Amino acid sequence: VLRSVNSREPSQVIFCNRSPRVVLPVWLNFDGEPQPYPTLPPGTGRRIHSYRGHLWLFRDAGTHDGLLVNQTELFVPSLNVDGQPIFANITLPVYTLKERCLQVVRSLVKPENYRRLDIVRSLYEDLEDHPNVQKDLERLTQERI
Amino acid sequence: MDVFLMIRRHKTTIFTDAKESSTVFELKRIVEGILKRPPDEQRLYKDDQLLDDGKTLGECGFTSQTARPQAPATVGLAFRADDTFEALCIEPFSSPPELPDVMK
Amino acid sequence: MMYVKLISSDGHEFIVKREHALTSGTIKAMLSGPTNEVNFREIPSHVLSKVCMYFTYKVRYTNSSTEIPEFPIAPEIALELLMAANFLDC
Ligand SMILES: COCCOc1cc(Cl)ccc1[C@H](C)NC(=O)[C@@H]1C[C@@H](O)CN1C(=O)[C@@H](c1cc(C)no1)C(C)C
Repeated sequence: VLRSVNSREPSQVIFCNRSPRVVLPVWLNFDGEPQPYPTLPPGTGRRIHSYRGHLWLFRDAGTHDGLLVNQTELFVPSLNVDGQPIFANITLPVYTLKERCLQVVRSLVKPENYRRLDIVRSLYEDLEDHPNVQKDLERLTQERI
Repeated sequence: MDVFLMIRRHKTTIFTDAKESSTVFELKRIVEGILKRPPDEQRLYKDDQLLDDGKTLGECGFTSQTARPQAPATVGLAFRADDTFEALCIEPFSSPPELPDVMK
Repeated sequence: MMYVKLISSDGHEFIVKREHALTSGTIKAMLSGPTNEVNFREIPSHVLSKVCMYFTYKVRYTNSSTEIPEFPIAPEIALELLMAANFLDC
């Protein structure tokens, strides 16, 4: 259900990374399979050639933490007016304090050692349930209908 | 520009924001609304330095660069008990424990 | 603004806007019931001060086009801040 439309209509795009993260752009191919593209360093831009009706999402390259693009989850290139490229502004969301703490603990503790931390067992399961594009595509398909 | 502050006395910490262009006196009116002590019974400090009523928070060094929502700048507060002002006293927060081995 | 007082396990009093404290569904329940003070027997001042900075950060940056900076957490407090965030549902 979440897949690029095969328009073959070129759409020029600027990926603008306004986050402090290394960004992984992900293209949803015509089968709905996520295809990773080369990463963007923090505060950098990249001109890319895409197509009308193509679906993109953006993650932290290292952790797969979710990022926003134009303040939403999915970016669809549209018609270029007067040859002007479409801006994809990639930003940190406001993470919950809990999700932000899980990010910092995952950054400090090898996953073999989660079980050694002095916390309730439900929090081990929250650490172990890493952000993952495949999980989010499952969530997003149910929210679509 | 909004500046984001912690106004601190003893074991009291107020989180509030104010304009860079607003005055030390106007910040004492904020503190009055909350702690019910008039401006003339208040001294405000940046670190150990007494701030002048008529100065802007910007002129006292509270700027958007230094006084951020997620890292607010500290204003010291001292009260006049009757005749004279207590010394500026700010109780430190508790100490975190040692990093566990597995986080080193 | 209505303010509320949040008191840490070591007796530090944090006075924050009520609207900011209501970021926590747990705090909303403790203030409304089924008072303008809440005591946290389990949250020390080095953790509760950070929770209040999070409230300020969240209200400032929610629904904002202005580029959002990272909420910083020191390694030393991450574990206790995680347990507080989990209880407070924020
Ligand atoms: C290849 O060698 C140069 C480096 O290729 C890169 C590198 C970066 Cl970082 C970005 C874009 C590109 C290239 C030019 N474009 C892309 O891959 C664009 C971005 C998406 O819309 C999918 N896509 C496609 O071409 C598809 C396509 C073709 C047609 C027709 N309809 O769909 C795919 C079949 C690959």
